[PDB]
Amino acid sequence: ALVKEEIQAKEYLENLNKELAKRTNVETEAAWAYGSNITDENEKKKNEISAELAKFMKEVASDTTKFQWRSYQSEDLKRQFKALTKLGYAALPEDDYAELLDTLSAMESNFAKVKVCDYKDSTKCDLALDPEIEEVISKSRDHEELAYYWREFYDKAGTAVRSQFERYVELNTKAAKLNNFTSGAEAWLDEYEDDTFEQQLEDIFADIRPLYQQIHGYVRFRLRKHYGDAVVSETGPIPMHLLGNMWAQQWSEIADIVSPFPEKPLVDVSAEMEKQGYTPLKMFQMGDDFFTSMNLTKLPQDFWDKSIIEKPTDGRDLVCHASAWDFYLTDDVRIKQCTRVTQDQLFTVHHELGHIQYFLQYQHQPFVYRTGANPGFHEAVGDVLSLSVSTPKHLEKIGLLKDYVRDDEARINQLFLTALDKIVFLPFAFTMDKYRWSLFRGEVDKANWNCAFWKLRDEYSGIEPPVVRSEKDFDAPAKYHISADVEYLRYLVSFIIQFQFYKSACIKAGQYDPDNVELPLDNCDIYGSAAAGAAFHNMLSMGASKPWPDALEAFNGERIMSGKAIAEYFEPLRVWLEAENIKNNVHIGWTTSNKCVS
Ligand SMILES: *[C@@H]1O[C@H](CO)[C@@H](O[C@@H]2O[C@H](CO)[C@@H](O[C@@H]3O[C@H](CO[C@H]4O[C@H](CO)[C@@H](O)[C@H](O)[C@@H]4O)[C@@H](O)[C@H](O[C@H]4O[C@H](CO[C@@H]5O[C@H](CO)[C@@H](O)[C@H](O)[C@@H]5O)[C@@H](O)[C@H](O)[C@@H]4O)[C@@H]3O)[C@H](O)[C@H]2NC(C)=O)[C@H](O)[C@H]1NC(C)=O
Ligand SMILES: C[C@H](N[C@@H](CCc1ccccc1)C(=O)O)C(=O)N1[C@H](C(=O)O)C[C@H]2CCCC[C@@H]21
Ligand SMILES: *[C@@H]1O[C@H](CO)[C@@H](O)[C@H](O)[C@H]1NC(C)=O
Ligand SMILES: *[C@@H]1O[C@H](CO)[C@@H](O)[C@H](O)[C@H]1NC(C)=O
Ligand SMILES: [Zn+2]
Repeated sequence: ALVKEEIQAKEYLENLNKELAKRTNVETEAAWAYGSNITDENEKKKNEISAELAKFMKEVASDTTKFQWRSYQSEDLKRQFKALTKLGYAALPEDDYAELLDTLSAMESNFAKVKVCDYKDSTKCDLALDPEIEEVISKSRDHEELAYYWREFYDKAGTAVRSQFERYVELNTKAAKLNNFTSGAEAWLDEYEDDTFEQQLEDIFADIRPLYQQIHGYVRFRLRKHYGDAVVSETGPIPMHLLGNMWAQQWSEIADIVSPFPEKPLVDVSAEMEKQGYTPLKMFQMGDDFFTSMNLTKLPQDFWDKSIIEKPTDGRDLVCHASAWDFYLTDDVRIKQCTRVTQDQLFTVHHELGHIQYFLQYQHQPFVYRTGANPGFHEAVGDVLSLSVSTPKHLEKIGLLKDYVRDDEARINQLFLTALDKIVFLPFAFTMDKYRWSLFRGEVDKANWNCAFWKLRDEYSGIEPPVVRSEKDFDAPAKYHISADVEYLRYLVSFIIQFQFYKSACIKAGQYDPDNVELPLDNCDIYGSAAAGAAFHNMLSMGASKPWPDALEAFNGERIMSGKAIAEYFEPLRVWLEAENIKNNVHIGWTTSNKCVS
C-alpha cells in the first residue's frame, strides 16, 4: 500500500539525487573544458556526454510513473518527483537531441569566435568583442566609427547564424510539446511556478515605464547637444550606437556626456583602481571579503585553484562572456571571467560571486533543490552587493573615491548614473524574452523575424540601429544569451526583486530609514552587516526546496514580487527629472523607426 511505498520512495529519491549530482558533474566538466578552450574535440566531448545524461533522464522520467507520487502525504517528496518529471530538451528523440546540441554549439562558438577588422587598419583583423570592440563602443564618441563596429559585429554574430537559429526554434518547440507545454515560452515560464507571472510583470513594467520615458527623453536631449541634430533627432528613436553599449542595454558609459550636473562629481573609479595597482585577483579577493564580512561563506580553495579570472594569452578560442559554475560535489565552484580593471567589471565580479555564494549556501540540499528559488533569485544575489559597492559611502571606505562632496547635485548625478543601468535595462530585458516567446509560440512568420526584433526594441526602448536593416539581416543572435540559448526574463525579475532585497537588507543593517535624511536608500552600504547576511543565509540555504514566495518570506517576511522598492529608490530622481524635463521643454516619446525595411 501507499504508506510502505512512500517510505521506499524517500530511499529511492535519496540515491537518485546523489546519482544525478555525480552524472551532472561529468557533464559540467566537459562543458567547462569547452567554454575554456573551444576546439572540435572538446565540442564533440561536451555534446556526447550531454546525450548520455539525457538518455539517463529519460529512464528516470519513465521510472517516476512506477511511483504513486501524486498520492503521497509529503509535500517535499511530491516536489522532488515533480522536478524529475521535467525533462526539458532531454524529452527529444536521440537523433533530435544530438542535432539540437550541435546547433547550440554552432551558435555559441560562432559568437565566441567573432573577429572584426580595425576601423583605421583593414590589415589588423583580430579584434574580438571582449575586449577590443566593447572598448570602442564604450569609449569612442566618433559616431561613424561606432556605426562601423556596430555593423561589423551584428553581421558576424547575428546574421551568420540565421539558419542555425531557425532549426533551434523548431527543436525547442518540439521539446516543449513533448513535455506538454504549448511552446518554449511556457517551458521557461514554468520555472516561476505562477500562472499569472506574465501579467504581474506587465503590471510592474507599466508602473516604471513613465520614469524610463523621462530618462530616455533627457538622454536624447543631451546627445543632441553633443552630436548635433544631423546625428540625433528630437522626435525619433535614439541611434543605439551612441549609447555606450553594443546592445544599448545599459547606458552608464555615456554618463560623462549626459550627467545632470557636469560641474559636480560623477563617480568613475576605474582610474583610481589602475593607479592603486588593482588586479583581477585583488577584485575577486575584495568580493570574497564583502561576503565574509556579512558572515557569509568564504570562497573555497578549489575556486582559487580552478577559476579563470583573466583572458588567456595563448592563441586559443574561448567564451569570454563571464559566468559562474557549480560542479555539484562539495566546494567545487568556479568563475570564468576575462576580467578587466574597471568600475563596471568590479560590479560584474560581485554579480558572479553572488552565484557562487548561492551554490555554496544550498550544496547540502538534494540535487533537484540545488538551484535558485527561481531564476531571478540567482541573478539578484550579487547585484544586491553591487548596489552597495557602487555607493559613494562604500567607495570612499576603500579609497577609490577621493575628495567627494555629497551635496544635492552630486546625489542627483549618482541616482541618474544608477538609473542609466537599472531603469534603462528593464525594457531591454523584457524585449529579449518577448521576442523569443513570440517565435516559440509561432506568432511571427519566418519572413518577418528580423523586423519583429527591431519593432520590439523600438516599441519598448525607443532605440534603433545606426543603419537600415532588413529581412536580409538577422540581428537577435548578436546578443550572447540569444546565441547561447539562455533565458533572459531572469534578469528582468532580478532588477525588480534586487531592490526588495536591498531595501530590506539596508533596513536590517540600520542603513536605511525613510524618515531620516542622513540614511537615504541610495547611499546604503551593507558591508560588515551580519544581520543582512542572516537574511541571505535564511533564504539562499533553501535553494529550490520551496516555491519562491517562501524563499522571499524567509528573507523579509514578504511573499509578493513588487515594484514598490525600485520606485522608492529612484523617487528623488523622478521628482527632479520630471521638473528638469519641463524646465528644458524636453520632448518625450518617439516616432516609429524607419530603420528596418519590411
Ligand atoms: C502528455 O500528454 C499525453 C496525452 O495527450 C500523454 O500521453 C498519454 O500518456 C498516458 C500514460 O499516462 C497513456 O495512457 C495509457 O494508454 C494505454 C493505451 O493507449 C493506447 O490507445 C490510445 C488510444 O486509445 C493511443 O493513443 C495510444 O498510442 C495507445 O495505443 C493504456 O494501455 C495504459 O493503461 C495502463 O496504465 C494505466 C495507468 O495506471 C496508473 O497507475 C497505476 C498503476 O499501478 C494505476 O493504479 C492508476 O489507476 C493509474 O491509472 C492502468 O490503469 C492500466 O491498468 C494499464 O496498465 C495507459 O492508460 C496514453 O496512451 C498517452 N497518449 C494519449 C494520446 O492519451 C503523455 O504522457 C503526456 N506527457 C507528459 C510528459 O506528461
Ligand atoms: C555577465 C552576466 N553573465 C551571465 C552568464 C549567464 C550564463 C548562463 C548559462 C551559461 C553561461 C552563462 C550571468 O552571470 O548571469 C550577464 O550576462 N548579465 C546580463 C547581460 O550582460 O546581458 C545582464 C547583466 C545584469 C548585471 C550583471 C551581469 C548580467
Ligand atoms: C585546448 O584543447 C586542446 C585539444 O582540444 C588541448 O590539446 C590543449 O591542451 C587545450 N589548450 C589549453 C591551453 O588548455
Ligand atoms: C554567523 O552565522 C552563524 C550561523 O551561520 C550565527 O550563529 C552567528 O550568530 C553569526 N555571527 C554573528 C556575529 O552574528
Ligand atoms: Zn548572473
